[PDB]
Parts: sequence; structure tokens; C-alpha cells
Amino acid sequence: DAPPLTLEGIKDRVLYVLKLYDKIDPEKLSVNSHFMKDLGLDSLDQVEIIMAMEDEFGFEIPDIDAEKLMCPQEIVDYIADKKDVYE
Amino acid sequence: MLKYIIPTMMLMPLTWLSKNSMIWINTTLHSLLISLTSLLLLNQFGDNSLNFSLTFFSDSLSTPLLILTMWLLPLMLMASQHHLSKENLARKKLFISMLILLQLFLIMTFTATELIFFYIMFEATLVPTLIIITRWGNQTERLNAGLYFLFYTLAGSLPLLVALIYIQNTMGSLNFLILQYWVQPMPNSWSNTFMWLACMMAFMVKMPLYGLHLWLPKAHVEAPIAGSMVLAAILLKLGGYGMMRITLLLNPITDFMAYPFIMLSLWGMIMTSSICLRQTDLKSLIAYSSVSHMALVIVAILIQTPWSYMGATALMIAHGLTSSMLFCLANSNYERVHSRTMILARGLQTLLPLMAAWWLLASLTNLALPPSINLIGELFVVMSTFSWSNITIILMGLNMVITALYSLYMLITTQRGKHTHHINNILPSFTRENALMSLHMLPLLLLSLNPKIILGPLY
Amino acid sequence: GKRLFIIKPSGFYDKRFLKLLRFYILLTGIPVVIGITLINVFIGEAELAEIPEGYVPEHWEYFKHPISRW
Amino acid sequence: AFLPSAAYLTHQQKVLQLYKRALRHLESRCVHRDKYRYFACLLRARFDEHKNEKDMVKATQLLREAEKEFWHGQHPQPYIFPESPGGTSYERYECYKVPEWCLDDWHPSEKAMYPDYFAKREQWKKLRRESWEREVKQLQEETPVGGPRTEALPPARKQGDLPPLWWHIVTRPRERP
Amino acid sequence: TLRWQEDPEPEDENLYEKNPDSHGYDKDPAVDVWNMRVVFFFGFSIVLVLGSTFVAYLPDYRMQEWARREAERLVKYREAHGLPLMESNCFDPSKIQLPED
Amino acid sequence: SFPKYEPSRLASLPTTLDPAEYDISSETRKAQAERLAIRSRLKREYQLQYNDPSRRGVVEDPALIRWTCARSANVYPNFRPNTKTSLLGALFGIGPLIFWYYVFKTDRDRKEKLIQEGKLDRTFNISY
Repeated sequence: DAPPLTLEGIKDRVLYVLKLYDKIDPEKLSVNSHFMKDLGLDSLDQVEIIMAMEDEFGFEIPDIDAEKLMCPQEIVDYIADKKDVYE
Repeated sequence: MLKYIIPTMMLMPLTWLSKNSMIWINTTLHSLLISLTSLLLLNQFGDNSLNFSLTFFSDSLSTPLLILTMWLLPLMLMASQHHLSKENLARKKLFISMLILLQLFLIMTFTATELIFFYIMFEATLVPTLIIITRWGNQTERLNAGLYFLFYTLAGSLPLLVALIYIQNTMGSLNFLILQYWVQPMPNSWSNTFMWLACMMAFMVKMPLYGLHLWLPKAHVEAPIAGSMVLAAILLKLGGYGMMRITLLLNPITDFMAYPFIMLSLWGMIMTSSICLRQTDLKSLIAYSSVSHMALVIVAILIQTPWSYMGATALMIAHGLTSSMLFCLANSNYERVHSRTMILARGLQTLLPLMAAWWLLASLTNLALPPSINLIGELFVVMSTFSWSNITIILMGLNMVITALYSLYMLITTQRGKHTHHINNILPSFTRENALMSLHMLPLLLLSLNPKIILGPLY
Repeated sequence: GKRLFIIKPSGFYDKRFLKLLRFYILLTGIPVVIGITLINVFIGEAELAEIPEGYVPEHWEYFKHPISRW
Repeated sequence: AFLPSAAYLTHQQKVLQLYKRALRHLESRCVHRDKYRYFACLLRARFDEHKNEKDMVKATQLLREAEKEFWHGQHPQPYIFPESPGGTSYERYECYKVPEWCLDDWHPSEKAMYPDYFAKREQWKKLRRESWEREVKQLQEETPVGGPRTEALPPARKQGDLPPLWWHIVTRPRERP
Repeated sequence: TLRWQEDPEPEDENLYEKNPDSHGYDKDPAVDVWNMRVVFFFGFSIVLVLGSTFVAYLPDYRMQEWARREAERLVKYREAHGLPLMESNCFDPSKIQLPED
Repeated sequence: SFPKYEPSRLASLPTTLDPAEYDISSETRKAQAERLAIRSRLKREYQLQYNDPSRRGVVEDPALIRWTCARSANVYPNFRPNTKTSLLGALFGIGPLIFWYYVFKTDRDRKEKLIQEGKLDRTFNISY
């Protein structure tokens, strides 16, 4: 019960959830892609993406922290520091 | 009672002749030996009192109080031997001398055959408690508490002296046995009104009665642990024993006299308990719990029914032991965190499991969990007062809520929740503290099996 | 696997206190209960009998258990 | 309102907070996934109706009326995540988060059964007590007159320097002890 | 200005650092162990155990059990001679002189 | 339309419905900046006194001691006997006492009068 999670699995799952988005493409999606600068999306898209990961990982990320999760590596960093990976 | 006074008078040079490192061990050993020998007073009868001579006697009422007193003194020496480790040798020996003198004074007071001897010994108990409070207290304003305590006691007890000398000059004696056999009814006159007031107000002061209880929330806080224990667990019961002795002499006026005073408790023990709902100081909360229990004792003694008497003495013994244990718990937590604020130290169960268990046991014994002695006493008081009148069950029943509503509250904030971050000096439990709390608790749970020796003189 | 050290308060002191408390209780509890059961089994209880004419017993003869009589 | 770094919430932050809370409440009221997706698309279209606005006062009481409508149409029992405050599992294992400094109070008999871990803890304590002086030296100069204005802390600047006030964040207890 | 001369606040004494097996009694270990021995012997082994033995074996306390035995006689008398179970007068009414009115 | 929130003593107004939160005036900006600076200074002082390796003890909180002394010992030096305090003391200090005394005197007089005329059922009441 309660299997542990590894950081490679964390970025695999985050890229999996990102790669199913219809306002994104699975070609130029990378782990160091800025959402509006290097990818070209909206702030509404940003908060909705944050809500999508909040539904995916089963816990609530506050808005003060949610405004700064701006790249997939930063989302992986926040999940990593929240869930205490590499123990 | 010359088999117990002389051992204390020999304990006095025993603490004036030991070395600077062997006073505590020798005093503890010999006081525990005297506590072991204290059980010979249990040779009682259901119809007669154990009389030794013309000056000392002991029925089934004073005997549990004596046993509690000279069982509490070794516990006092254990509880007060750490925060005085920095003191001078002469002052340490003086502290032990005051404690030994106080124990001798109490065991001479509880066995006084005649009432004038009881009165003078009762006022003589003032001196070491006042000295301890005004000398070894911690806070700044301890002088105000000592002055308030001394003046409340003296202003109560001097009309008691005048009434006692008037009674002795009127009838002829002050022996309790003679007054049991030479009692006279007091008619409903204003002279007998002021006689009842003069004979009662001293004990209502030292119980304390609600309204005159203001000397308790100060003198129970700024005093050290030994002074707090001797104020909480003995002297209130000294006043109760005095009131029990005196109320035989004041019939049948009390049946129409005690209407305000009883009800001065019958509401007061409500709102004072409500004060424990909104207290930031733990020791003040314990003192107000003692106020509520002594108000229940006041009601039980003043209605003068037998079941009320049994409930009064049982609740006296149980509340004395429980309040001493709670004061020791407050002193230990204050020693660990250097503050008496209740909201400061939180989450102590995650750091101190055994101390949390002792906190749980003390709080459970405070809320009258059956089959402990406190439940027996308070239940007997409730039966007697319901025999007195019906609606008063409400005035007890709501108290049954509020007591729990603070006691478990005292259990929650100090033990349950996220622990404080900046407090990182919580040492593990000392063996001395655990020994002291087990010595407080285990006699109560053992007397829960056989309560028939602490149910009063008329069982 | 991946065993992690469970951070806990020091449990030596309370366990030592409980152990020595149990030891010092039992070191006198066992001999007194052995003496009590040997009094009950070997010495035994008393028997009720009516008072004979011309005998005035001592006070401790008015009780049943040998420990109470002692 | 009450934020650690900023002294106020701007209009964009208020709009995004309203959007996220509206999506959470709409997901609570629309339990089935397809109904929730349809009404989330409808709510996104409604939000994009007034996205391109040029008057700040118009956006102000439009946000006021939108918040009033969201208050009227909220779920009385919104869905709360187990780890979020107000949840069923909120701060439960916080009862088992024993702090690390209690390990300094252990007996030497029970310290001998974990030798290597306590040696590494001693090394970490030495590192903390040698980094405290340079971290407070860094924080003294970087602080302007009147103290810091924001709650944000400066990072490590020089090589070999640890960030200031790092012990009670790095050595915080784990989520699952 | 400066106030009156006074020492700074002395810190609290952590007893476990100077002695890993101390017990909050005294600095030296031998007198501390002696204090532990005397408290656990004369506090639990001597007074508590023998006290429980003593209170468990009081010699028929307050004669109360004896009273039950006396009751075991008395009704046995009053169920033999046909007397009523218990008189409603504690004393003999033939030795009472009421105040005449 | 909608049912407007009416705040009470036990039901506070929601924070997002406050008009004062929607004010963009300069004075509110300097007030927010000043309280943020005060909070940052206090937080900096706390974590400076908190992360010290040399310190092993209680970090003193002046606000807690201030609150305890305001609650406990500073209530009587700042008391003035006026008509409001006198009325609140007369309504709450002696009113319940005289009310309880009157109702209990009436009940006990009724019980004694019923008992002395031999009508109360006291046949099996031998414990008192």
C-alpha cells in the first residue's frame, strides 16, 4: 500500500498530462518551455493547467504558489518538494 | 498523639544536623517511615472515637486528613528539592525546617480535643505558609498575596475567638466530647444570629466561600510548589474540619440561617467554573477548580445531612490529592518552559508520552470518573442535596458539564495539537517527577477499592 | 525496502522508570502474597464457636483472619 | 489582502482566483465528468466574453457582480482535497511529525545503535554552526534601512555560502514519518 | 545612564548533559542513585505494599461486620417468639412521662 | 435577483464582497506597504532569534506577555466606577442570587408545608 514515487516518474506523468492537452502540441513541448513566451498560451490557460495538475495529483496547490509554476520543470520541482521525493 | 509529635520534633534536628548533600535523603526516608507508622490511627469504631489523653483524640473524620497530611509532606520534599538546588545551605535547611514545623502544626491541629486548642493551633498554622509564600515565591507581587491571605484568615478568625471564649464562659467547657454531651439548642435570636456568623465566617474564609475566595487566585499562583500544595490540599480541609466540628453547636438556627450562604455557593460554583473556561494561567485554573470543589463541600456541610457529610469528606480527600497532583504537573511544565502561560506550550504528547499519560489520569480524576473517590463524594453530595430540594439538581447538573468543559480543555491545549516551534528545551521526563506523580496517583486508585475508611465518622 | 529513520523522542527514560517501578513493587509484592497464601493454606482461617461459660477471651480472639488477629 | 511577498492583490490575481474557485464549485455541483466539462467550457466562454476590456472601473464592478453571482451560486458543501485544510485527512500525520532536535536528548545506550546516522547528524550540526555566522553577515548588509520591506529572503550570493536561515526549512520533518 | 549593578540572568541547568543517566536529584551520581533507591524502596516497596496489606486486614472495621452477625441473631430471635420485626419506638413507652397539657 | 449577505455578530461578511478591498486609492497602498514592512520586520526578528544555533530555550514573545498582563493584572488599575459598571454589577452580581434565593425559599416552604400536613409520599424515604 502507498507505493513510493520517483522524480523520473513525476516528470513522466506531468508530461503525459500536458501532452493530452488540445491547446498544445506534442512536438515542441519540452521540460524547459515557458507557457506564454516559448509556447504562446493565456493566463486563463495557465490557471486551468494548474487546476488540471491539482486534479491529477489529488491535492490543492494554493494560488500564491500557483501563479509561479510557469514551466513544466517548475511544476515538477513543486511536486518534488511537496511529496518528498528521493528519500 | 505523642507517638507522632515526638518523631517530628526529632526530625527537626535530623534536618539541622545532616550534611549539605544528605538532608533530602534522610528527611525523605524518615518522613516516609513516619507515614508508614501513621496507619495505626485506623483502629476506629462505628460508635466511639479513639481517645488517647485529655488533649488528643481522633475519630474517623480527622484520621484520613492526618494520613493525607503526613503522606503529603514527603511528596512536598520531593517536589521542592530541585528549584531550591541553587539556594544556600542555611536557607535550604530553613525551608525544610518550615515544612517540618508546618507538618507538626497540622498534626497537632487535627487531633485537638478542645476547640480553643484547635483555634490557637489553627491560627498558628499561618506562620510557615506565610513565610514560604513571601520568601520563596517567584513572582513580583507575592507580598500582596501573602498580606491578603494573612488578613483574610485573621479577620475571619478573631470573631471566632470571641465567640469561642463567650461559649466557654457561658456553658463551661470547650471539649468536643463534653459539648457532644452538653449541647444546648440555640433559639432564633439576633444574638444567636451574630453568634452563628462569628462561629462560621472564619471557616467560610478559609474554605473559601465564593465572594471571599479572592485570596486563592493569587496565593495559589505566586507561591512555590510546596506552598501551593499546603494551601490547596490541607488548609481548606482544616477549615472544613473546623466547620464540621462547630456546626454541631449551632442547631436549630442553621436550618433557617444557612439559606444565603449555601446559595452563595449554589450559584458561585457555576460562574467560577465558567472562569476556568476563559483562563490564560493554568495555576489559576487549578485554583478555581479547587474553589468549585470547596463550594460543593460548603453546600454539603451546611445542609447537615449524613450522606452530605460522607460526600464532603470523600470529596475533600480526593480533591486534595487531585489538586496536589495538578499543581505538581503545573510546576513541572513551568520548570520546563519557564512560563505559566497555558497557550504557549502545545503538543506535549508528541514529546512527553508518560507525562501525557499522567495528565490524562489527573484530568480524568478531576472530572469525577467512577469508581474514583471524587465521583463517590460528589455523587453522595448530589443525592443529599436532591433530598434537600429538587430543582438544585440543575444547579449541580450544569456544573457536571462545565467541569468537563474545562478539565479536558486543560488536557487539550497543553497536550494536543501541533507542537510549538521555538520551544526546544523540553527535556525527557525526570525520574523524580514520575515518582512523585505515581506517589500522588496510586494511593487514589488503591483507595478506590476500599473507600470505607474515608467516608466520615458516621459510616 | 528504503528504510527511513523514524524521528522519535527518547524512550529510554520512561521505560527505565516503568521497569524499576515494576521491579521495586514486585520485590515486596511477591513475598507478601506468598506469605498471605501460605497463611490461608497452612495456618488457615478461624472457626465460629459459642462462648463457653467462665472464659473471657482477649480482644484479638474476636476476629477471624490470622493477619487481623496479629 | 494578506500575501507574503506582495502587499495587495491585483485585478489579474482576483480574476484568476475567482475563475479557479468557480471551476472548483462547478465541479462540485456537476459531479459527472461530461456535464462538468461542458459547463466548464461554457464558463470559460463567459470569462472570455469580457477578457478584452479597456476601462478599469468597468472591470471593477463587473468583477464585483461576478463575485456576487459566484457567492449566490456556490455549493454549500464544496469538494475539498484530503490534504487541503478543511479536508478529512488535513494535518493528521502532523501529530507524528516529531522535530529533529529531540534527537539531541537521546541516551548514549540508544545512540549506539545508529552510529553512522548520528555521525552524519553531527556533521550537519557542525555545518550549521559554521554557516550561521556568514549567513547573518550576509543578511545584515543586504537589509536596507528600516528592515526588509517584503518577506522575501535573499538567496546565496557567494560561492560556498549557504542561504540565510536555512536550517528550519531544510530539516523540516517528512510528510510520511 | 546605567542602572544598579546586577548579574545577568543565569541559564537553566540541563542536568542530562553532565550525566547521561541522571534523574533530577543531585549532581553527583552516587547520592542520586541512593536517593532513587530510598524513594523507590520506602515509597513503593515499604509504605504502599505494607499499607495495602494493613488496610486490607483491619480487624473487623468499626464492628460493622459484627453488626451483621448480631442481626443474624436478632431476627432469628424475633422470627421464633412471634414478636414483630422492629418496634416503632426506640425506648420503652412505659418509662416515658409526657408533659401534661 | 440574489440574496445579499447580511453580516451579524456570529456571521462575518466575506472578504471578496468587501468594497474596501476593491479600493485602488494611494492611501490604501501606503497603508498596505507599511503593514507589510512591519510584518516583515517582525518576521525577520523572529527567524533571527529562532535559527540561532547557540540558543537552546524559549524565544520570548512580548505580545503574549503583553496579552496575559492585560488580561490578568491590568484590569483593576484602569477601572472607574460609573453608572454603566454599577448597573452591570447590580444586574449580574446580586440579581441571580436574590432570584435563586426567592425560588428556593418558595419551594422549600411548599415542601415543608406539604410534609407537616402529612400529604407528601415519604413512605420509603429513609435515606437523607
